[PDB]
Amino acid sequence: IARTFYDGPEKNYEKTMAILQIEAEKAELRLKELEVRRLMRARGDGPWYQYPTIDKALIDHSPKTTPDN
Amino acid sequence: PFFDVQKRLGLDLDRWMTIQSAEQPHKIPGRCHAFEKEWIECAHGIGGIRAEK
Amino acid sequence: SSLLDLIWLETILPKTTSFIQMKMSIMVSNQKGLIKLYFLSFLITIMISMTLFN
Amino acid sequence: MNPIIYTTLIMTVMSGTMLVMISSHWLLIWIGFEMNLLAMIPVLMKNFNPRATEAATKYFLTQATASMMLMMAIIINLLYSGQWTITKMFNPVAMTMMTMALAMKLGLSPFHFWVPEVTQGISLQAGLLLLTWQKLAPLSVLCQISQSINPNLMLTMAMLSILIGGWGGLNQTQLRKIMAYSSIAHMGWMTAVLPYNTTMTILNLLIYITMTLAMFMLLIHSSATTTLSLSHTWNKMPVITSLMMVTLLSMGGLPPLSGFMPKWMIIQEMTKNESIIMPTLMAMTALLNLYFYMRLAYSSSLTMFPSTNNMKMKWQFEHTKQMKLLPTMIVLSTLVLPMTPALSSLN
Amino acid sequence: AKTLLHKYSDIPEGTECHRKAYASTSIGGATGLIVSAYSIALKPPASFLEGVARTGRYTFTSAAIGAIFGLTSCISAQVREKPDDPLNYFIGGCAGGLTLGARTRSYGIGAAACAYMGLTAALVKMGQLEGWQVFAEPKV
Amino acid sequence: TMMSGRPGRVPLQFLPNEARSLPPPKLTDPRLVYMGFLGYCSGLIDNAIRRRPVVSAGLHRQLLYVTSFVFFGYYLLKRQDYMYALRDHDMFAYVKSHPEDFPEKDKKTYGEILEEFHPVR
Amino acid sequence: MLKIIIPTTMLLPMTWMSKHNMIWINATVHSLLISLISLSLLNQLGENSLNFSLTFFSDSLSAPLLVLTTWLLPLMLMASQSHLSKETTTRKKLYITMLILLQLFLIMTFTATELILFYILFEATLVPTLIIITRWGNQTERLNAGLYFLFYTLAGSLPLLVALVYIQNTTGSLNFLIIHYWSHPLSNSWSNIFMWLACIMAFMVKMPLYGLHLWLPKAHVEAPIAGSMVLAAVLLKLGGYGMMRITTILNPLTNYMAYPFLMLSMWGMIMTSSICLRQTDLKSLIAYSSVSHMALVIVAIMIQTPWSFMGATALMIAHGLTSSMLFCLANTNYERVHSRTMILARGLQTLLPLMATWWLVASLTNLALPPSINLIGELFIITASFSWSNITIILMGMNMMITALYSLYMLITTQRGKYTHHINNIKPSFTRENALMALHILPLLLLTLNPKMILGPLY
Amino acid sequence: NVLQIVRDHWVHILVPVGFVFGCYLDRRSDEKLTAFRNKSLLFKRELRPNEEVTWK
Amino acid sequence: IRLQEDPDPEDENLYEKNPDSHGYDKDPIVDLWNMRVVFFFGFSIVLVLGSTFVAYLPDYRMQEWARREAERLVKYREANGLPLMESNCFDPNKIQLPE
Ligand SMILES: CCCCCCCCCCCCCCCCCC(=O)OC[C@H](COP(=O)([O-])OCC(O)COP(=O)([O-])OC[C@@H](COC(=O)CCCCCCCCCCCCCCCCC)OC(=O)CCCCCCCCCCCCCCCCC)OC(=O)CCCCCCCCCCCCCCCCC
Ligand SMILES: CCCCCCCCCCCCCCCCC[C@@H](O)O[C@H](CO[C@H](O)CCCCCCCCCCCCCCC)COP(=O)(O)OCC[N+](C)(C)C
Repeated sequence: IARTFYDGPEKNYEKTMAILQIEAEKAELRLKELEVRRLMRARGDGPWYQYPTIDKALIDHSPKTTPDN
Repeated sequence: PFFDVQKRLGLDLDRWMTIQSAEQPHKIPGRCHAFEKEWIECAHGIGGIRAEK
Repeated sequence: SSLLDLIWLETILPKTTSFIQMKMSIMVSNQKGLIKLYFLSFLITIMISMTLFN
Repeated sequence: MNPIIYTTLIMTVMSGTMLVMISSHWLLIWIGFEMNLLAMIPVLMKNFNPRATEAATKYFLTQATASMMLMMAIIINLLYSGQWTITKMFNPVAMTMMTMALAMKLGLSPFHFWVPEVTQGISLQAGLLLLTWQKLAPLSVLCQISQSINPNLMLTMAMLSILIGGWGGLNQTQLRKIMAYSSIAHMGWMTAVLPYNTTMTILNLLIYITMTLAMFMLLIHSSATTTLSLSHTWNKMPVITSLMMVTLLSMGGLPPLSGFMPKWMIIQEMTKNESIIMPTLMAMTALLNLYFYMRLAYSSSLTMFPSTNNMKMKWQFEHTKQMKLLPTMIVLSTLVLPMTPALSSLN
Repeated sequence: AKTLLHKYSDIPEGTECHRKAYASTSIGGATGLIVSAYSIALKPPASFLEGVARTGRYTFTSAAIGAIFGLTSCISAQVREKPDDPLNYFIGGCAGGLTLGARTRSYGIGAAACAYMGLTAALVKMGQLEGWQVFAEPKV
Repeated sequence: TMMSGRPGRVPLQFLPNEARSLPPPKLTDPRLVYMGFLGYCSGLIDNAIRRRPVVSAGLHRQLLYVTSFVFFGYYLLKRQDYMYALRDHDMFAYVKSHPEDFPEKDKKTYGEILEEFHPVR
Repeated sequence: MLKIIIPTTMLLPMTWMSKHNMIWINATVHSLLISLISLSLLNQLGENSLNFSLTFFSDSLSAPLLVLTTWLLPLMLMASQSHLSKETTTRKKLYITMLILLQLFLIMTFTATELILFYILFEATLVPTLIIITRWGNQTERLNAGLYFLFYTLAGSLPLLVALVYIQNTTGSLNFLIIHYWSHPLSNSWSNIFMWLACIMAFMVKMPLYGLHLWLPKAHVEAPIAGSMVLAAVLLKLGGYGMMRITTILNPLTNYMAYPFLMLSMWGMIMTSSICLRQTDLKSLIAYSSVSHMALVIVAIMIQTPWSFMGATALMIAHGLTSSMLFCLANTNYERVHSRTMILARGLQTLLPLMATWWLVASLTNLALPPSINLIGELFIITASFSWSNITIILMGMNMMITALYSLYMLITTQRGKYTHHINNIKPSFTRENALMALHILPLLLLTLNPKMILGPLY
Repeated sequence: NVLQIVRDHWVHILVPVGFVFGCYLDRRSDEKLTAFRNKSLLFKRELRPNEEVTWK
Repeated sequence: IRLQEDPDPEDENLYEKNPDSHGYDKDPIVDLWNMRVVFFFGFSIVLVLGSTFVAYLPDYRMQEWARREAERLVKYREANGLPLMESNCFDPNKIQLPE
């Protein structure tokens, strides 16, 4: 029965090790992503939560009717 | 929500009217043209949060 | 069987909740469809939002 | 109404909504709202009768008041900032006015009565278009101006919408009023998630639109506008009743159907922001919506109501008009839970 | 409403029971006034006197519930010398529920209100102690 | 809005040029197979509603259903993968550029860590 | 796990593409084959679980439940083919499809490695069950029974969803292996109390706990025979499996929060046995006996010792088999006389001898008769409860006495005495019914022969 | 005739081929978790002269 | 009457048409083959083969392995005068208590 239907314990042992590594790395990444999202939303110094401001290319710098702008 | 067709196609449909420091007829200046220009040039490219801070 | 299972375990959790939901449903849905009434409601809501929310 | 006039009015409604969704100017957004309402009134009054006229009158009054408040908010914002671009609003008073105006346009409580009234008043096609598109536009404006939304006011109106939709749908027997209260509850859920994740707002909008389209098209196929009229559909075309049953189960948020995905994602997102009481209350309150969905399912597919004698002639005859994208809407509203991570594509 | 809640919270938990009762009465009266305004708007009275009577009834019911809640909770905490204990808020909530039942002349309403209001007030106290927030500020 | 307004974002672009550097989804992707299954279910429901033989009728129509679903699913999967890769890129960049906000911590063994013991009795 | 999952998703098209008269034969044959295939999961390790992939894993707790589900499907098919003779081909295929979907969801539930996927699947199990009950129930009360069942389960389970997403946000993962290895103590706080409450209350409603159990008589009495079989045998075991899984992260708060649930379980075990003593409906008697047994299982899980968990697992398996057999016997009686009243049909021993033998064996297994696995589980739970405290022995003895009393009361009422004179349509027992009883009873005795297969990971 | 038997009894291969496909997919899933194969401290060893991997 | 309703049909007996009925199907051949497949597969295949398979399942729980290891440890510890059961699971030298 063991020869025909089942494998050795090394396969299950090492597959379990690989699964544990993957899941632990995923948990670490999730926590780090939450921290990054919090910091980015609080500070606005990253690529996230960059709400639009007014483009400065719309400003007309040509001389006006009045000298003092 | 906001499909920026104007930015994508290079069209200008209301950006000419959005602000008072833009191109005005006969180069008539706004009341606060200098202040709006200064604020816009300060806040350009840094986002809303940093612009307000 | 009767006093606990068929009466009070039914009265506490499932029956009272269903009765409350039915009463609230009747209260919400019992409207005469009058624009004067619910526009007065709109005015009250606007005043409350303006004053009590800051 | 001439078919050319009807299609040009539909094109004008869509043009108003698209103008709202593409404009960067508050005046142009208001223009889009006005054009949408102007072309939408005759669509409501297409099949002329006193009920349709009254529904159109109530809709016009509500939308006109909302537009007046919206333009007042725009002007007040301009006064304190001199800005016409749609961004974070610079005045809290103007932001409150804009929030109330957009909530009134959407139908969020306590601005909801017109939704069941008009939906009952107008036909099935008009109700479908109304719900879907007229929720599509103001939600776009709110998503654009989300970062200045007052969380207290938005969440208050959202929770009120959820509760009121649940209770009203509990009481109603008319299918159009049931759909209207369902719309109120779903709008409540969406605006509840709005101040945190506009992506989740859009996801809930898409799933709600798919389910609503499927349900309305099934009702049009069966030509049933009441519970008892729908109770006769099992004796003519039993497939439509089964599809309606699974769609109703999905709309109630039962796993593993498509309706569970928006609730699940919204609860997760609100939990990420240290909100527990609000997600728990919202999850518990939806059981009212599930109850009246289940009551509707009992009458139509899970039981056999008595029928009549001319149903034999109805058997002899066959449905002519073909609904467009009905199978796609039925599949998308029940079997897209495994495809949840596409919300990143939606981002 | 925020000012009234701030006054009530600024009054210390186990002391100044008369001031606690007054603040809770004010909060209850404001709630009753709002409820009466919505009731008059949605279900119009048959006459001005009937409308005033309905407003007075609702406002007095709410104010009595608030006064009983505040008195019971503050006095219980004071005599037990255990501030920051949800049991005091539970007792106050059940007292308010019993007051509502007496006002509405219904033993069943009184019992259900005692249970639900006691649980709600205990949860409010637990939230105050633990930092729970209903309208949480956006983050993450 | 987290990734709306990201620098360098071209509006109305389903798939930018920088997405070409990511591995495209395989044609035997389980998600693509599920999209094809959704298309097949849509075809079966269409036959059922139109009262044709559900499994036999409209083979061309069912094939078009499956093909359209697979096509849109492939492009949707490409966009989803691009967005998740972009999220990871931004997160790693922020973590690297804010070391004082993300500091390394000394790793202690459980022989040094003291954990309270709670007997089950 | 795919070697078992895919054959069910292939049972579906086989059912829908088979001929009109061959659906039952094909479904039964291939369900038995799938059960035989799933028998290979019992070869478990002494150190850890069988981690097939990132999504599915099997343990000494999951394996017997999966084997029980796969074995239960063909018996449900036999009973359904008994009571659905005049149905149309499409509706027969729809009923078989509901059973197949339920089995698939149960398999994926028992093998799910994450708590959120487990939640999704164990909530997905509600839809086929609700459809089956409210569609193929015989009486009017099926609608109310379905409403009660659905709303009890969902009002229990929604706070569990909120707690699960909160735990994922706090700890980074809902994977069971990670949460077991990275578990930290739960401090005595209101927030932790309410998290514990959310999880435990969801699974208690699923159990059901005493005071949260009316939906169980409602649904079990009014569901069709296959629905009654699946509700008692497997669907009640989702709560116990979940409690044995979640309690990893709920310590040491389980020492202090378990008192009300232990008191409810013990006293309601006594009360439901007493209710069984005075039931005028046979299905209701079986349902309340199920409630008492699951209350004992709750006591075991709450006291939470290695001796209690083994007893809990053994009692769950034994109760599943015994309750399924009792429901089948009562359903045969109902199909005879078209009424569920216990005192309507009497003298059934002199009218149907071998069915009287099946009733006797089922009743002897229902009460803890040594060396049956029912008694093994009950005795392990009683010993663990004795170590917990020394008046639990008083409560357990009272419960055992009442259990024997009502079991033998049911046996004597239905089988002994003199037959009802005017009931003259009791045809001889069918080969199908006899085979159903034999397939219910023989595996229980073989499990008695080999008991370490159902004692769980704590063995 | 023979055609009718195949026309009717062709559904009896669906479950067996599903079992075969499930075994194949189980092998495919297992072959993606080979990152610690012959790397655990407990089962690490030197390969035999005529083998490439410890398990599959 | 309030409806045009069918009368409740009489109960159908399978033994009337087919005296040697197994209770599976109305059709005699289908019923016989249903009985045959149920009995063969269930009883023979599942019961007998699964029971012997479970009986001869390999000792993957390492019960006998643990017993042999225990025998070796007991022999070694009683030969050298060491305690049969060690006082601590881990090494106190490798454990570092707080001050
Ligand atoms: C196959 C498993 C599917 C599992 C779920 C997957 C997702 C859904 C499937 C997609 C949609 C399928 C079509 C739906 C309509 C079907 C209509 C019908 O009669 O169908 C019979 C039709 C044959 O009959 P026909 O001669 O064409 O026409 C007879 C009339 O239709 C006769 O019509 P009638 O006039 O007698 O109609 C009356 C009947 C009408 O009833 C129906 O039409 C029932 C079906 C429609 C209801 C909704 C279906 C699901 C839609 C999505 C919603 C979520 C689904 C998942 C839910 C999970 C939680 C429950 O109504 C009633 O009996 C009322 C009482 C029952 C109501 C309460 C129960 C409702 C249950 C709702 C949920 C059902 C879920 C499973 C559905 C499976 C359907 C086949 O057979 C099929 O459609 C079988 C399915 C397709 C098989 C393809 C096989 C291909 C070759 C083998 C491939 C092997 C694998 C490939 C790999 C390589 C291997 C080597
Ligand atoms: C140079 C010559 C070649 C040019 C090539 C063309 C370049 C692209 C052209 C795109 C089409 C032209 C414009 C037509 C409208 C554009 C629509 C789309 O392309 O835009 C994208 C939008 O893409 C869609 O959002 C993704 C559609 C995803 C559909 C599924 C949603 C996920 C549902 C979850 C469950 C899935 C179930 C399975 C579904 C079948 C991003 O545009 P963006 O300006 O940034 O949007 C702003 C609003 N935001 C920021 C809030 C988003």
